[PDB]
Amino acid sequence: LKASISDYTEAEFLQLVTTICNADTSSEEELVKLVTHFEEMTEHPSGSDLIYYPKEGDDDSPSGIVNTVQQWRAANGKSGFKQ
Amino acid sequence: MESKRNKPGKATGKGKPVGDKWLDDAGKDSGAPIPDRIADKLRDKEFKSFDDFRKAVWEEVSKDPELSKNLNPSNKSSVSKGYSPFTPKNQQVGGRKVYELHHDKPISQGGEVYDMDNIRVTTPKRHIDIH
Ligand code: NI
Repeated sequence: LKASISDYTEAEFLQLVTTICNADTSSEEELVKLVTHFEEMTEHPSGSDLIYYPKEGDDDSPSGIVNTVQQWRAANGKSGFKQ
Repeated sequence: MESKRNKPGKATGKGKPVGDKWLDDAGKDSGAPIPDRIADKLRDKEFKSFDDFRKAVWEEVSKDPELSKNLNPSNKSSVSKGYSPFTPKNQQVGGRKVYELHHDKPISQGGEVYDMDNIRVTTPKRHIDIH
């Protein structure tokens, strides 16, 4: 499921990001915990700003978010999605 | 008694005009006021606990164009459930990543729980620095 981003396929990570974006949770706590997990998986310096306070012109749509993460990891010497 | 916050009460108070930078002020000074527009909607309603009041405030901001315009879509989805919206990373502290409702005169010192003139919106970084 979730130890590091390399345990995620790109589809499954898109699932996680879609859930966060829609706040499709049962409590604020569960949402907070998912967003925390996301940050931990991506390791991106912006943390939860990738989802909530995107840069000017950045696609903050779910697919948009996964691309941004995907391109940053690649460009930063980190492992990518499973497979 | 256990907590004064869990005792039912009616929201009172006027709040204050706010503009496009409202949540930006939550990160400064004593925080941002509850907007006069939210107060007009919640004033006189009875809440069973302060948590309840807090969920009402965030559902109201979700339906308010001025207040909601710019909250990005993912924050709009959160406040539409009545959750507190996320702050920018730099104002988050630890597991505290959303906007917090602070009582300007502490409840433990006699400040009113649901008096919206005693209530401020703050980021976790400012709530702890305002302490
Ligand atoms: Ni406080």
